[PDB]
Amino acid sequence: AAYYQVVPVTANVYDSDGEKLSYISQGSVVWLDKDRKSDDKRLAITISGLSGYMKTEDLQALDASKDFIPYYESDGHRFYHYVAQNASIPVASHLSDMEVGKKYYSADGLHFDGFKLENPFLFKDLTEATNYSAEELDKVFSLLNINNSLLENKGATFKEAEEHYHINALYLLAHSALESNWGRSKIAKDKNNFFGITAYDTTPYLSAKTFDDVDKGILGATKWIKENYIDRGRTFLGNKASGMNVEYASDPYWGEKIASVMMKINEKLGGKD
Ligand SMILES: [Ca+2]
Repeated sequence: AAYYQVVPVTANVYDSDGEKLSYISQGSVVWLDKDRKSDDKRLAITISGLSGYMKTEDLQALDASKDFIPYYESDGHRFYHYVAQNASIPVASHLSDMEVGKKYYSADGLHFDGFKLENPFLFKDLTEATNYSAEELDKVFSLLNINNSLLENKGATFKEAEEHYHINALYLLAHSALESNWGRSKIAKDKNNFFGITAYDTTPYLSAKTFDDVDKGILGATKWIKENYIDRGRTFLGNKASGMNVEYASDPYWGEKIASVMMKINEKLGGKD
């Protein structure tokens, strides 16, 4: 087979020494890499920029003529990644080299056989501030028809977090938008946790961290991201090879999804970033 799917809740990706490089989610589709040796115990695979090995125990072969395989497609305006059969995200502008309605395949969403994408928000240094003001960030709720968000009118708090912790406020808004459905998830409402931060704070079990109010949620999550990611050399969203996505999420397209939201917000607010 050319394509395999991850069977368990998560599975590790290893290097040739057997060292753990990253982990990926159930249902993720990996490509067999024909330039490296596979055996019955481990397959040489690629996923989200990462070339490594996975245990055959963790994988199921797919048939591309009947099983969903992620792909990219242009509508003539934007280029979309189908991350699931019924879910696409805009990743780039249409290029003249793209045939509209043709499915394209890529292990990193950057290199295609007939064209090359810039995904600049995916690799942007997150310690550089946004050019959007608090009031501009606050406008995006109406421009994207975001209703009943706890993050409505919190632009000033995002900008405070950016001033204090030196973490891009557009990124913070986009990350919170993706992880908590714009501060509308049950975890957002119960625990003021907009960024999917888990800890062992209140229960003997792994649970969403609790923050006291919306502002302390935004500032506390930013502090946590600074201390656990930025300060430890994960300074861009990235993918399974580099950046925050290596550790932050099993979803191999977590970084791409947040970059997509940054792209959409940036377009609606006039392209300052
Ligand atoms: Ca190694």
